[PDB]
Formats: sequence, structure tokens, C-alpha cells
Amino acid sequence: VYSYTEKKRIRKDFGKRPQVLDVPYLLSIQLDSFQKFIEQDPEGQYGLEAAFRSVFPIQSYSGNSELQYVSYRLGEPVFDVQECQIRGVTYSAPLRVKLRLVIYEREAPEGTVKDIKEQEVYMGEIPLMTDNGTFVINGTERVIVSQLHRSPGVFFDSDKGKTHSSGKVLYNARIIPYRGSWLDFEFDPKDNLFVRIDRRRKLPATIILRALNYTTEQILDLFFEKVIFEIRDNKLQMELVPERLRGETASFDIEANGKVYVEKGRRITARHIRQLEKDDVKLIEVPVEYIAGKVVAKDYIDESTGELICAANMELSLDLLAKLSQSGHKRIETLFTNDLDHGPYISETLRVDPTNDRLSALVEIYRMMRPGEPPTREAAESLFENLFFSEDRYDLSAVGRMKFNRSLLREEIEGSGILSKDDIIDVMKKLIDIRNGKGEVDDIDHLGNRRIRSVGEMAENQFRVGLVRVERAVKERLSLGDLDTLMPQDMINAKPISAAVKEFFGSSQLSQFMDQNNPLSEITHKRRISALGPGGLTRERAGFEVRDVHPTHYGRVCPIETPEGPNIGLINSLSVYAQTNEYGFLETPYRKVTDGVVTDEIHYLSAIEEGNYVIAQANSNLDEEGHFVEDLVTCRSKGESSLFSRDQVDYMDVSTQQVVSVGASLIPFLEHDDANRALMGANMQRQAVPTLRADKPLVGTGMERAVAVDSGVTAVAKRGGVVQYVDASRIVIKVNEDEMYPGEAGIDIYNLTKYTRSNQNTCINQMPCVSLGEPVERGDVLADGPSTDLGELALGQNMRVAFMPWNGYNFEDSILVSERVVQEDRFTTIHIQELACVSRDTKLGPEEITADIPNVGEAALSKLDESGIVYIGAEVTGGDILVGKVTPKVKDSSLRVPNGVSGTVIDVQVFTRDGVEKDKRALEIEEMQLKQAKKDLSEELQILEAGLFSRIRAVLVAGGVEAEKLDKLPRDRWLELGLTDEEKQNQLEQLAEQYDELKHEFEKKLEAKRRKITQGDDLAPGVLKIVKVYLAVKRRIQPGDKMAGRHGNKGVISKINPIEDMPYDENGTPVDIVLNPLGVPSRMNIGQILETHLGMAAKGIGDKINAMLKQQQEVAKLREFIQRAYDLGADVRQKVDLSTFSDEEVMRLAENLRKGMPIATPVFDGAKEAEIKELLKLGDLPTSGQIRLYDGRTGEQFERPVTVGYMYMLKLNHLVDDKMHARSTGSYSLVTQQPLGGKAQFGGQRFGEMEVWALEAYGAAYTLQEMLTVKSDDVNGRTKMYKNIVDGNHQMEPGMPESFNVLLKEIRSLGINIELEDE
Amino acid sequence: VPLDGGRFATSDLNDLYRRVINRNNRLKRLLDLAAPDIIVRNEKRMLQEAVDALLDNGRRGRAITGSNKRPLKSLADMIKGKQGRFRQNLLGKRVDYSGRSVITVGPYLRLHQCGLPKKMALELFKPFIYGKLELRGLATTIKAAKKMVEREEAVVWDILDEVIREHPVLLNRAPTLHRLGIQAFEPVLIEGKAIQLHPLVCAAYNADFDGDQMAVHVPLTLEAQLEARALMMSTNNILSPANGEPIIVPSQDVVLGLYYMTRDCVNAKGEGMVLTGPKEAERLYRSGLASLHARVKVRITEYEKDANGELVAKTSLKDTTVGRAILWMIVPKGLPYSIVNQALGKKAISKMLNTCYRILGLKPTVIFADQIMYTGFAYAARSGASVGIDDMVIPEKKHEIISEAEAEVAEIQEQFQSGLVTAGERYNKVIDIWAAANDRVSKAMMDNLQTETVINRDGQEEKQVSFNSIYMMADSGARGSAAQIRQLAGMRGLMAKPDGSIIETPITANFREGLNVLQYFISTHGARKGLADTALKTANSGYLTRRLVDVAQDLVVTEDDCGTHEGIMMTPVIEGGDVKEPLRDRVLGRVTAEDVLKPGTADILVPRNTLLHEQWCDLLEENSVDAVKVRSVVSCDTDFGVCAHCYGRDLA
DNA sequence: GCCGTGACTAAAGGCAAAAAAGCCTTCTCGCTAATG
RNA sequence: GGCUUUUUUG
DNA sequence: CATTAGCGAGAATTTTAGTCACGGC
Ligand SMILES: [Mg+2]
Ligand SMILES: [Zn+2]
Repeated sequence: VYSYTEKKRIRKDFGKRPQVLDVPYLLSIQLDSFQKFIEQDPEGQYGLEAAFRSVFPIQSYSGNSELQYVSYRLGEPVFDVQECQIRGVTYSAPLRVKLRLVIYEREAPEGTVKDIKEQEVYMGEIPLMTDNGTFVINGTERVIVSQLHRSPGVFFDSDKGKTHSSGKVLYNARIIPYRGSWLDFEFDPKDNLFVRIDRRRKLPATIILRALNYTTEQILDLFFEKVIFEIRDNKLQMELVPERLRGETASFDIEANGKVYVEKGRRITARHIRQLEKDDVKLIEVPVEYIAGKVVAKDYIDESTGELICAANMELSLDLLAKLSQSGHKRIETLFTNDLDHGPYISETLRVDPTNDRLSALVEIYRMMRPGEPPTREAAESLFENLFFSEDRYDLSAVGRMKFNRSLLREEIEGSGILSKDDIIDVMKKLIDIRNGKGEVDDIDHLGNRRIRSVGEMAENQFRVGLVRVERAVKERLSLGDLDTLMPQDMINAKPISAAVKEFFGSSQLSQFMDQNNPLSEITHKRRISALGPGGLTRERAGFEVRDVHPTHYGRVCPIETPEGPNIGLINSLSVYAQTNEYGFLETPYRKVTDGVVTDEIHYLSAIEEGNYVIAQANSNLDEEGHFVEDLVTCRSKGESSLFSRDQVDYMDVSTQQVVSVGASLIPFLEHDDANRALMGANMQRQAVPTLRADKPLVGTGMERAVAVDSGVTAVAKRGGVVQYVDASRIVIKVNEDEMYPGEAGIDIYNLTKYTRSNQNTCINQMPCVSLGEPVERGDVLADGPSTDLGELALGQNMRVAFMPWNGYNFEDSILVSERVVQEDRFTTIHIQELACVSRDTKLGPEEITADIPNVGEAALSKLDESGIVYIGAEVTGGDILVGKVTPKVKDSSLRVPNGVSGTVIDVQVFTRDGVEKDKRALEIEEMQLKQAKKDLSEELQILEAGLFSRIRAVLVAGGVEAEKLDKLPRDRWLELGLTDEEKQNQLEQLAEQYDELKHEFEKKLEAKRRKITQGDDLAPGVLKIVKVYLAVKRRIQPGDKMAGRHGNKGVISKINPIEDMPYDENGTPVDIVLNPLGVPSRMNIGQILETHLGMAAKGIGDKINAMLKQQQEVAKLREFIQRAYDLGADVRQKVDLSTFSDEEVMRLAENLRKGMPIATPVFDGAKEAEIKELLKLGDLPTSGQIRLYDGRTGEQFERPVTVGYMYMLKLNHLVDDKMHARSTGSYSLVTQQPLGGKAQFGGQRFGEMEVWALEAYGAAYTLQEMLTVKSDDVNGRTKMYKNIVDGNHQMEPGMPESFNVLLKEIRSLGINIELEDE
Repeated sequence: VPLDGGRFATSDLNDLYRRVINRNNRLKRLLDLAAPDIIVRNEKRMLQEAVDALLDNGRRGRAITGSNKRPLKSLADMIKGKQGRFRQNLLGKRVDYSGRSVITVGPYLRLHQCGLPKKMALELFKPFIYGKLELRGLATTIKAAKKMVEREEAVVWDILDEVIREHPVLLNRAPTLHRLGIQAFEPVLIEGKAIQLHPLVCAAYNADFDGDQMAVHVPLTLEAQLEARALMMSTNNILSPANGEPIIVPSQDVVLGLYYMTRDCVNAKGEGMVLTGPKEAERLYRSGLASLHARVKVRITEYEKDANGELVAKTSLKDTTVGRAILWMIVPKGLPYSIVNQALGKKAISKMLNTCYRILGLKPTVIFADQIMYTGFAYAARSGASVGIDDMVIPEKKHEIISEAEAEVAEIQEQFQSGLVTAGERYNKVIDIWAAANDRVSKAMMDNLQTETVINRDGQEEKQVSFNSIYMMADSGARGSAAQIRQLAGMRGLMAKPDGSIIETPITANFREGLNVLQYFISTHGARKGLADTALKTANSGYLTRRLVDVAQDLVVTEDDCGTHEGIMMTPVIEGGDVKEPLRDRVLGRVTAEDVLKPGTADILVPRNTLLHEQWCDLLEENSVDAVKVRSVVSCDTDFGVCAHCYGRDLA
């Protein structure tokens, strides 16, 4: 079954894997993000509501005045997208909020309200999504890429001993908040723990440990295990457990109850541990010398003397034993201190702590944060508190809290926005465990530690920053309290927030200039992920690890689609089925497999969980009942793919396409190409140029319809129905009675843009592709966009290619092109350029634009009107004049044609400031625009009152007035006909009551349009009026273009050759493109050969259809033939029966197939060779696909048959005239007197320093000297040579490089004396 | 600089100077009234900071920033760094009489000439046109000639062709890696808007026709013209300064065509006859009565310079192929016939070409190279060599080999199941097993591809070199290697993890057949790493190049003889097995620090202070000398220069 | 008590080209123009 | 015409 | 006819090398 829109041309596809989850909306990542930014959220956890709740309410210092938020809404936009684009204004909506002012009496208990005031307050203008999902700032279209950054949380990184000579592994811990100051912990080579804040100087860790009101004893208790000693008769005994007997050497014999358990002198043994735990003995005597290395755990003082005998963190000795024994300290507490299990790293830091009172510690912290400041103790306390406990100056956000809890094996995933002492303690414990081997470090490249930050979060953060600024300002204002003197609107200033938002959208690292030169590039640019920008790596700081692809990248980011050059691996695009999680993590679809059955159940899995299950392969053979046909299948668990049984499998990929992006997806037969050339081909396909007439590619992917529909460049049928009126610019659709609205249903209107400038000087055109009186349904395709055909993507053309060397015209990589190609204009494109003229108000009279120009011939004015504007449709050439703008001296500063470019004028636009007289040409363009608008409006009227007067006539029929009179009587006369019949009069009189309302609202809306058109356009300050001119140029293929294929086999056109000299087959059909086969084995991208062979298969059917169509044979024999073609293949999912199709439909499909049957191919479920050969057998072509040829030059038969076929060839955006230029003599830089750079400035090339060394390497001296002195900067000398060349003498003059003197003065500008010497 | 409107664009220097002068005037006025000393301390300190920032920003600490929130340029900033005055305006400076275009191949062009668009020629030589026009009297005033040239009059093109007959032009491609990046040419006017370039020099430029932009300059003085004509012509640059290897080696289709010429077949139409001379052979081939390559006997004539600079001819019969006789047309007189009787691969022809330069000089060898151009292109066009889907003949055994492969691994994993082996042991076992399987499959597919069966003249199967296209692209050495052939039909091989580890399961599929999802994903690791390495190597390498320029830019040869005997003993490099490099080449092109002593006591094989070349090296080969101490630059005594004999023979 | 040692800090990181955009401190008041 | 910021070619 | 902005002009990460402070026998 199919809808009518695709019944025009059904494209056959191969593939055996049934589809379970179709491609979703390609833009759901972007639009649905910004969607979550504007609606009213009762939860108060998204967008504006969440931002406001974090700032409101605000209290005064006195506490008597308060400001609260109530509600907010978005005002309607002033214009639409088209008007904003035309007028160069930001498509935005006003922000409406309701504010609350509360006053509390100073002489009343807290909470006593003095007065209340509610008032709507203007906030500013916020830009809104286009229906396509873009931005408009100044008549231009910009898009916001989605930033990918390090997920807030905790990481444990290892330097692998790179910075140390011995290579000892160091482990460092980093905690990164969502917003605030950072924090780091490290191990020195000396095996000690240190802390640092904000990438500053290393500091001992324990400084902060006691900063939280921790005594040394508490720290030691937390960080170590206690060992207890009991003083028996001149002896000490210790309570021993077997578990604590790890990695120890028995210095003395271990024995209890008089029986020897462990020998003396050698290392411990496991069997001794087993026998000791079997005996279950705890207390054992210990020699005194065995304790010569034990550090006391706690403090010990004498009750009598009152002096400290020995505090914690000091080594004990026999004399200390004597004091503790004589003081009655029978129980001795020590640390376990097992270097192989629990290293005494903390104690070593305790031995180097400068202080312990925590007050000098706070002083040291204060000095650390800001050097050279008074050590004020309360200031230090405040700095610490608002640096690591501030609710506002520090935050971890919800996602950071969840990551922190998960990393530290915590259960609850919800917490506050600040840290805690227990958190830091646990971080230290885990770091110690990592040092001791417990646990394992994490990976930075793992997607479980990175997240995507969409445009919504960017807008939220910028708006929050602006709100913080404005609330600080209003807090300062309200500090000067008043007795309700002011109205709650004056104390707020919208300028900071508005400026911040507008500047972030306009000029920012992420607000890239979008390039809609063709739908595919637009889509792939919208779905691009960048690691640059704020809170991310830079172009240079990036290392070799981030650029690399990670084993967890599967299904989430395309491994083969990314720009190549100075930034590789950072601009990787999102995959097809990828979608964002609520927290902001990437997840992919999967199918649950139970009992060896693959059901249709779909789950979304994030990165981390992917390491806990078993994942199958997309192209895994399956039965009809979900059972793997064989018990041994290929699956991956953790970065590794190995065989597994049919029962261990849990999840399987939904489809094959979920590994590449759309750009890679459009590459046909990708599964037989190298990654490098696949990447090159995808990137080049991104840079395609619209064709004059679109043609469907013969070999496709299958998602071309999806990519064409999802991109907002082709008008889509919003509602089903039938076509009523057709036009090259407008489309009228009458809805069906099923989809009609209960009130004022009417019809629908679509306006098609015609030749509108793109963002890279390419032609944007919309093509109506439907006939009159044919039904349409919801979601169909009505108007073909640029590079689009019948709702199918169509970038380039399909040419007859033949891989064969030919007289060296394709020596290395070039392409030979027959003039037949340029005969049909199949590659000629349209380029649209802008020339703008600005009239400001300077001195010596304001800039005046008029046809009056002095010292100019009549030829220049011949293409000018009385108002000084070129007529529409003139054939302007280079060096001419377009608009005459002059300024009294009279100074002629009029705009002229750019040098070297010709074209034809298309449209002229004039902008005038408000309160400024509009000249005659402005009046004319205004009046034609108003006439067009009113004609369109009156057309919609005519239809609407057609409906309502049909209703009026129907009403009058039942009322008593005969139907014949209604037809005879005037149409408008129906309303005034006598209302004698009361029962029908109740509505007959009302009919006029709504007709008058409808006409009045039409009148007022028409007046609104008229006043909008007559409204003086806003301009930059000091600018009176500006004029704009559109130029349009046709570009045809000339030797030197950048023309490429779809598999990275780029190249340059060599020379146009007359068609009679091209090779031709026995049938006399010439081949128009001759590639170079030698580039195949080196590139080893064998896929294009298969593409060509399949191309032959397409037209092998194509000609036959043309055969019957020429012979006008019977439908029946035709109908089965197309039926036979579709049925070809092995277990093909797609099957179509033409029996249900009517004769007219069959004929239309056949005639639409005259150019060949399109063939689709899934990227990884592609067709193999057997069916290709079988399809070629259906045609009359040889199975090997290698037919003989004849040379036109010689007329003989080539000894070895060669391969020919159609291949999809593309023209890139690189024209020779865009690059071909040269400079003889022109302007000069005012500073260095050197020639400029850039084609637009008519500047010459740059004498590269590389080739300065290269020239110096040879014996060449005079040429180098000339290049350096005469043609560079010697203004005193180069003039003489210019005169000298005229006389014919090619004599030079040494001179002295002028730019060298400049440097002298620069050095003279310092306290450095430099000067030349004598002769 | 004033931009549009009343606003005036401001530079960083002016703002800093204004700040400093404002503070200076404030302190001056405040001091004149004897202000309290506390104020003057702060004012003096802030003036110190201001003058500090003006002289150098950000050096001391916090840097002054403007509305852009960026540090303003200082005097040191303008003079230091890449954006500084030196590296952007003293060692390199944009110049006039230059143009930029896109390269396009031209076969019909000779070696010493290049194409040029008409627009480029007119724009570049407009100054030359004016003088010539006034000389011929077409126009009297400069303004009249300027009006004439933009009108594209009939005489304009004629005079332009007259004035650019032999006016040399310079061509370079950024980046100019080595000194061959700049070459001179004699332009010829062509149509279009793109530059046409000679093919062979593209190999020297390392420039592929992938859209590379090409640059043109023009010399002005007579001295510059003669300088370019004498030095920068391609005819004077055939041996690279890097090494004696010729830099005009043919590549790709020329090599393919030449290989297709010299390759016999067991039997073909028109085989076994006898022909008077190579001239007749061309007659037979064009008429088509005989195949291009068939073993026949043809009378040929060769000239030898064995006499005292004299050519002597000889005549005989040889058992060669028709194609070789055809190729013998362009061979000059000196070269012996035996050098054009092999398969003539890429290695040989260049070597063969080199031999010509050893004997016939320069003009004969450049004419020979151009003739090789023309003949190779013509016959490659006639060749019709193309790649097809059936060309990649998949080996039959490979499939079942993979089968048997599973066998052993099906056991090895069991060893880990039983615990008799460790993870490392199993890993090494499977690695070795897969490597051996890869080698066996590669050998089998070599064996099946490189040969074919064909009926002899007497009706029996005979084995000869197969005519599968991929084999002509590979064995000839025109492009690709055995690794590519393995990648096409044979299995891919083991694949490396990003860190450096090797995945246990290798890519068992080949590019001719399909690839499952995971293996293609796995292969992307190495491809991405290689692309990143290529992207980031050009930045590090080129910078390295710069550091080599300044260290050794003071070295110029100044005197003929240093007059010292100190040198360095020179021996062939050896690692304990085969010698990495023989003693021959590394002593070539130098001079003897001391006279060569024979193993026979007190015998002087080579006199001291004598240049070395092939006529002397063979004597060392005949005597088989172990080592010789030769003069080197490191030992020359002359200061501020290098002894001429010390550097020895120049490569160019 | 001098040499060892570690801790702290300055300096550079490719070549050329194109295509776009957006700026060049900010606070204050009297007669002209913006505004009601 | 300087700077800044992107995007692209090799 | 009456009120007020306003701006024109004026003013207020990686890697390496080197140096310097502590400290160890
Ligand atoms: Mg290239
Ligand atoms: Zn010397």
C-alpha cells in the first residue's frame, strides 16, 4: 500500500533485513530541545520558570521590602520569518512577566505585609525557533551547534609516570562543578597527598582536612585502622587476627597458648594463617623491638604532671614506653600501617603540616587565594565559606550530584547543590584505595563521562547570568528603600539581559553562520556536535586522545563523517537514531531478546549500561520466529567482539543504518570502501551545488524521502485534500470534509519563494511539482525544493562514465568532459550576488542619491532612471554604475559594479528611515508591493465570501425565496432580500452581522499591512537610507572546475572535447565522462565500480520501457514487464503488485520511468553480485559489464573491452573565476606601502617565506633582490621602473626597502638607539 | 583610519599613548600644587604600570583590555611573534605582477613550456604592452594605449603574442616544500580561465590535480630574465639536490603504457614473421595485421660510443617483440638495445632514463623524455586498460582456509576453558595462527592471480603472465603495492586497537565482498589515527624545517682549497647481517683525504686530493677495499666558509 | 656550607589561500528634535 | 583597512 | 501647546630550558 504522492514513481530496493523502528524526525535533537525552554512548566525545573525560581524572590538588607515572581508569558512576534529576513530585523518575541512588590512594617512582627503591587513588566525580546528550527538575527540565518563537554563530577586520571624519570605511576583526582571553582588532589613523587584550587600552586592536603573543624585524632581515626597494645608483666601484647597478616615477614616466632604457630625469621605463610584461624587466637605477646617502627595513633598525657607525654603522629621508642608505662597507659593505640595494603601517606603529610589550630590554616588558605593581602580571620572564613559552601557562588547541579553519587557507590541520586565534608572524606578514601590497587581509574573518552549541551542550556545559562546582573542592580537600588514611591517597573533594567542574550546569539563561539546551499548540508550542520567553545578544548590544546575514536562511540556518533584538516575528531556528527536523555547523555535503541526470541520491544540504552550486557550485530541471520538460525553468533560486550551462544545474547541492534550519520548514509555501496575515501566523499557531498534542473540519482540509500521531507526546504501538505488552483508562485489546496475545521475551515494557501539569495550566493528556488485536480494527503510533498525531485534528494546528475586512460587528458586525476554536457546545460548553475549602497549624513552635505552625476558620459546614465536606480532586467556589465550617490565637495562617491563580474539585475530594495522622505522609486516599489499584498488578500476574501454567500443562497432557498431568483439576482443582493420568514430569519439576519465583522477585520488587517509597508525601516544610527541590488549570473562548466564523485574520487575538468572525438560503442551512443581507472587500486575504494555496474542495470530496463513507449504497445505486456523487474531478487522485503494499479497509474509510472528505474540500497544491507548479474541478464547487456568501444579519432576497436556505465557526478562550490585573478599595479597599504591581499581588494599574491628560502637555495640572487625591493615597498624606486618599462629599458634601481625603515622607528620608539653606519 | 560614517577606527597604540599622557599630565598638575605624599605614591605606581603596559602588555601581570575583552597590542607585540613585523613584513611580503589559478594537465605541451590563460597574460604584461604599443606607433599617449588594451583590439593579441615569445615566468606552489617548488617556464597562450601545466613536473611539485591552486610571478629586469633562463628552466633541473636520482621519473599511466608495450604473449595474430626494420613494425601494427606484442625477429641497428668519443653502428637479428621495436624509434643513438628488452617496469625505465643522462648529455635526454611522454600516452590510450568487477579474482581455497582456521581457535579457547593456558599465551597463539593464515591466503591469491592458462601454438595449455588488469597496475609498479592487492581480494589482516593492541578477531572479509558492521567499525580506528597523524605532522615538520634554516644559513663556499689532510674514515654500514648500504654510494661524489692504499703494501691505487666517480668506484669494487678516509666539510680549516673540495661533487 | 635537589616560570606550537560576519572605552547635560 | 571570530580548499 | 529624550562634545595542554630557594652529608 502507498499514498498517492509516491505512486508517481516507486523505487525498487534490495535488502533482506525487515525494519522495526523507522527513522524518526531528524531535527528532534534541536527543536525539541528549544521547545523545553519556553512553555509554562508547573514543576519549575525547565527553562524560564526554573531560571526565575533560582533568583526570585529577593529581600532587602533591611528585610522590609521584597520582590517576587508571579507568572510570565511570551508576546506575539511583530513580523513573520519572511518579513524579518527581508527587512533585516531579528525575528523575536517580547517577554511579559508579572512582578510582585511586598512591603513589611518595621514596627510589626515579621511577615506583616504593608502593601502589595502587581504589574506586568517588560523584559525584552527573545528570539524564537523558525519552523525549520533556525535563528534570524539581521536578515540572516544562523544555527547553534550542540556543545559536548566534560560531564560535571569526579574523575581519577593517571599520568602513567610521563612527568617522572622513574616512571612511577601517579594518580590524581579532579572534581569539576557545573559552575564555580575547581579542585584537585595529587600524589608527589615522594608519595604524599597534596591539594590545589583553581590550577594554583600545590598545597598539602591536610590543610583543608582540619579546615573543617577536624582534630588530628579524628583524621587519623578516619584514615587508618587501630592496633591495641596491653601492658602485661614487663611485656606488651597485641590482639592479632589472621586477616591482618598480609604481606608480612615473621621477625619473631608467632606462638600462643605455648604452641609455636609461625616460624621466626622468614616470611609469613598461608598455611600458618589457616592454622592460626583454626586455633582462633587473638592476643599474643610481642617483642619491644618489633614496635620500634610503630607510630602512636592518639595522644597520651600524664594525669599527675598534666604535660603531654606524646601526641599522635610521632614514632614511639622504649623511653616513651617507659613514660607511658609509668603513667598507667596500659592500652596503646597505633596505626596499622601496612605499606602494601594501607600506605601511611596521610601520616607523612601530617608530619609536614605547618600548623594544626586551623586558624593559621585559614590564614594560609586566604593568602593562597590572593597573594599579599591582610590575613583577616573572618575574611578568610567568609572566603572559604562562599568558595566551597555558597549556594550561589558554587553549584554542582543535579547531573553532577548523580554522577558523584554513582562514582562513590552511593544509593540516593538526589542531593543539594553544594559539597559536604563526608564527600571530601570519601573522595580521599577512594583515592587511597586507587593508590593501593583497590578499584580502578576511569576513562575520559568514555561517553559515560561526557554529555551534550544543547542550545536550550546555553540560553538558560546566559539568561541566568543576565538575571544575576539585573538582580544585583535591583538589590542595590532597593537598598535605598522608599515608602512605596516607585511603581514596580522602574527599578528593573532590561538593557543588560537583552544585550547579553542578543550578543550571545549574534557573536559567539557556537553561533556559526549556517550554510543552506543544499538540504543535506543544512541537515548535517544542524546535527553537528562540537567539542570547542567555552568549557571545552581549543583547536591547539587538544591532544592525541580526544581526537581518537572510542569503542563506545558505536551507534552514537558517526565514525567516518567529520571535517578533515586542523580540526579532526572534534566536529563529529550525531548518528541517525541517536537521541538525548533527560540528564543529557547519549542513548541508542536496542531490541530485547528473551529465550532466543527477538521481539519488537524497544529500549533506550546509555553508554554505561552498554558495558553490562551483550550486544548482537545488525546483519545477524535470523529465522521467522526470532530464533538465531545458528547457536554461535558474533556479539560484543566491552569494547571487544567475540563468539557467544544463542542464550547469552540480550540485546540486538535495531537496523544496520544506526552506525553512520546521514551524510555517510547517502553514500551508496559504502560497505566496500575505505574509511578515508568514504569520509572524503561524504564531506564533498556536503559541499554540493544546486543544479539547474534536479534529476533523481539512479542508485540511492532509501532514506532520501525522509531527509527531503524533514528538511524545511520543500513545502509539505499540512492537510489532505485536492488541488484547486496552481501557479508558479502560489498553490491553493481545498481541504476535505474529514479534515475541515468546525468553524471557518475554508482552504489553505502556500507561497513559493522565487530566486531568493542564500547564505553562500547560491540560488534558492521552489518548484511546483503537482498537477491540477489530483488528490493529496497529509505529510505529502507538493513543491520541489532546490536539488529536490518528487520528494527525493537529488544533488547532481547521472553521466555516462567509462574508466579508461585517454591520451593523458586524465593523466593524474583530471576528468575529460564532452561538450554534449554543456550543450544540455546539465551543470550550469545560478549565482546570486549582493551590492549594497549606504547613504549616511556626514559633513559637506549629506550623501545624496540621485541620477545627477558630474563628468560622466550619457552611456552610464542610459541604464539609469530619473530616480537614479537601474531598471529591472538590464544587462549590466563590469565597471558600470548602479546607483548614483553624491556628496557636495560635488564629490562622486556612487556605487559601481565590482571589477571583472558581469550579470543581470533582478531585484532592487530600498530602505528608508522613519521620518525621512521616500523618493519616487521608493513610492513605486511600495505601491507595487501594496498592490500585490492587497491582490492576495482580496483573493482569500473572494474565496471566503464565496463560501459564505453560497451559504446565504442556501439559507434563502429554505427561507422561501426561490433558488432561481437567487441565481438571477445579484450576488451581493442576497443579503438585502426580504426576511419575511421568521424561522429562517433568526440566522438570515445574523449572516449580515458576521459578514460585516469579516469585512471590518479584513479592512483593519489590510490597513495594518499598509502601515507596516509605509513604516520607515529601522536603520543604524547616522544612516539615512540604503539601497540593495541583486545580481544573477549563469555559470557554465569551463576547464578548471572542481567536479567529483560520491566516493571521494575528486578531480578537475581538463578540457572540453567535441563529442565526435569521445569513445562510443557499437550503437553509436557516445560516453560523456572519461575517468582515470588508475586511481582505483591506490584509493582501493572499489565501491564505485559496483555502483557503475548497477547503473548499467538501471538503464538496462530503462531503454526497454522507452522501446514500448515509442512503439505504443499494449498496456498488458508493459504491466507484467515492470512487474517482473520488481520481483527480481532473493527474499527482498519490498514487494509491489501492479494489479491494484489502474491503467492510467501504470502509464504515468512507465512514462516517469523513461529515464531509468531508480534502485535503492541500504548502507550495510546492500545488494551482492549475484542479483546484480541477474538484473543485468534481464537487460541485454553482457554479464561481465565490459563492452567494447571505438575511438572517434581512429575508428578502430580497442583490444581489451572496458567498463562503461552511468555514475552520479557532482559539481562542487569552487569556480575558476572565484579564484582566477591577478594584479599588475593597484592600491597600497597606507602603513607599510605594500600590496594588499585578497581578490575583493584586487590584491596580489603573497611571496611566501618558504619559497624565499627555496629561491635563496639556488644561485638566483638578482630575482630575489628585485622581488624584495622593487615590487614590494620601494615607492621611490618602483615608479621609476614603471616609467622605465614604458621606454623599453628593463633596468632596475636598488633603492632601500621602505618597510625596513618602519621597523627602525619602532625600535627607535623604545629606549633602544639603532642607526646605520657610514659608507 | 576612517570607516564609513562619523566613527573613526582606533588602534591599540593610540589608546595606550593617550592613557600614558593623561596620567603624566595629571601627575604633573597634581605635583605642582604640592599634594599629600600618599596620593603621589599611587599615581606614580599607576604611571609605572601604564608605561609598563605600553612598552609591553601582559608581561608583568594583568593586561589592559578594551571593549573586545582582549589584550591590546603593544610595541613588543608588533615586533615579536608570527604576527610581528619581521616574520610578516621583512622575510615575506606580498608583491605585484602575481596571479593565482588552478592547475590543469596538458599533454601536448613540451617540457620547457607551460600554459597560461589569456586574462592572466593580459593583466600581468599590461605594463609591457604599453611600451611595445608606443614603439610600434599604434598609440601616442599612455592613456590612449590604456584605452586600447581594455578594448581587446585585434592588434592587442598579436602584440601580446609577440612580446611573450620567450619572456620567462616563475611557477611555485604553496607550500614550497623543497627547492624544486619553483620552476621557470616559457608560457604559451591558451583559452579558458585555468593554467595548463606539464605532467612530469607535477611529480616534482608533489602536486596532484585535485584542485591545487598555483601561483605565477614575472621577472622584470634583463638580469632576472637571463637568471631564470639559465637556472630555473626545467631542462637544468633533472637531478634533485637531495640525491642523484632523477626527478623526472614517469608515473601512473605513462608507466602503465610502457609496461603494456614490452610484454610478450604465447601466441597472437601476426606472430613469427621477420621484418626489415623497426619502421616496418609500425606499418604492421597500424594496419592491424599483427598484434602489438608478439615474439618475432627484426633487424635492428645500435650505436655505441666505445671508441674515443666516436659512434659506431652494428646490425644483427634479435628475438624481441613488436612493441619493443616500436619503442626503439625514440631511443637515441648511444643507448644499447639490451636495456629495452625486459618487461620495462617503473624501476627500470627511470634507471634506463638515468643511463641516457650518463652518456648523451642533456638535450638528447630531455628530447628522449618528451618522446617517452608522447609514445606512452598514445599507446596507453590505444591500450584500453580498465578495471572491472570480475577482475578481482577471489581465491577459491581462501574460504575453506578460514573454515579450518576456526578449527584451531575452537581448540585454543578450550585451552582457556580447561585453564591449561593463560590469557597471554592464548593471545599470542591466536595472533600467530591468524598471521600464518593471512600469509597462506596471500600466497595462494598471488599464485592464482599472477598466472593464467592459455593455448600454445601447437594446441596445448601454456602458463604465462596473466593479463588481469590489476596485475598490470601492480606488477608494473605504476601505482599500488602487494598490500593493496591483499586488501582487495585477500582478507584484510589483523587490526590494531587505538592504544596499539591487536584485536584477536581479524577482518576475515575482503573489499570485493561485503563487510559486516563491526569489522568496518574496527577498521576506522587506524584510518582516523592515520588521518590525524597526517593532519598534525605538517605543522610539526615544517616548523622543524625553519629551525634548520637559521642554523645553517651562514654557509657559502668561498675558497677552492682548504689545504688540510684531516678527514674521516668511511666504511659501509653493517648491523651484523646484511649491509644496510654498500660502500659504493656513500663515498661517491667526494675526494680523498689520503691516497688509497692497496692491500699490497706500498701501492697507491688512487692519488690524494682526487674526485671520486663511477670511473674510479669500480676500481674500488675490483680491489674490494674495506674503507677509505675522505675529506669532509667538518674538517676544512677555512673560516667563514666551506672549502670547495671539502663539499666535493655537487648533486645537481 | 657548596653542590644537589626540586619547585617555579618564560616561550613556541605550518604553509598559502578563499568565504562570511562584527567592532573602534563609558557617564553627563542644554537647545534641538522626538514625543504626547 | 586594521582587528576579532568562524567556515572551507589543498 | 506642553513635555522630554538626547547626543555632541567633553571628561574620567605539551614540552623544554633556565633560574632560584631549600636542604643534605
Ligand atoms: Mg592535493
Ligand atoms: Zn677544505
